[PDB]
Amino acid sequence: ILGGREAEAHARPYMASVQLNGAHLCGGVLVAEQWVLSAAHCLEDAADGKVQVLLGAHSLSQPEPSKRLYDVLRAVPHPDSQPDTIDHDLLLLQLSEKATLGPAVRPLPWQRVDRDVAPGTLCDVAGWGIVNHAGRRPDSLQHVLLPVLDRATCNRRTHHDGAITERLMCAESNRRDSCKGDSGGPLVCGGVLEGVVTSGSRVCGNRKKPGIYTRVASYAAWIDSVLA
Ligand SMILES: NCc1cccc(NC(=O)c2cccc3[nH]c(C(N)=O)cc23)c1
Repeated sequence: ILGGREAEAHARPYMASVQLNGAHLCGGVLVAEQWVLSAAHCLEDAADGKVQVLLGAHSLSQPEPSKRLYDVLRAVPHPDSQPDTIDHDLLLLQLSEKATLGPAVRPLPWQRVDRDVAPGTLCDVAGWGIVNHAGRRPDSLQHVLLPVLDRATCNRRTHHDGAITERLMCAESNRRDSCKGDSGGPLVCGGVLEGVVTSGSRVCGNRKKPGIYTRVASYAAWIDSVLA
């Protein structure tokens, strides 16, 4: 997160750190007792490495009673996702067993009504991604409140030039933004999961390149099929 602050420890119990060989790689969101939603581009070129999900965490390195690293039984990228596109950038990870729930580990209700979030709605995005242009990684969870950018402004030639489909949403990227290591994390609006961070457009903190988030309501049938 660029231009954010340190999050209140365990105040976002749905927050997951998706790891590869013991290192934070991507953000994630606990959507059911045994399922973590993330971005498909995260699993890209990971084929061989060990993927785990860390739940109940604030600090990536320090011991916390609620912290628990889970192994992954199944990694389910969206069938229509592809390395060279920003579309269908979703991944579902099935934990080895149901997560032990509590005040610091809880799934987040997610949006099932396929209608746009109002322009300007303030949404929360959290992550352990880079915090400056040099690439400094925070040990603890960061967050920023970002206003939703209307799709038409986002689709301007000066911005993402028609790449924002009805299945994608934007949020302002002026100084405050999600960045590398924040992909797969949640965009939460009015206490409900609305979007998943995509690294589709890679630049961070440039207002002419808004943040792109995959709309979970647009993939409601896919999420339900995988969990079934
Ligand atoms: N709000 C904009 C936003 C949100 C989330 C992530 C990103 N930017 C990246 O993730 C990124 C950046 C640079 C090199 C990179 N290399 C790779 C890689 N090999 O996976 C990713 C990146 C941008």
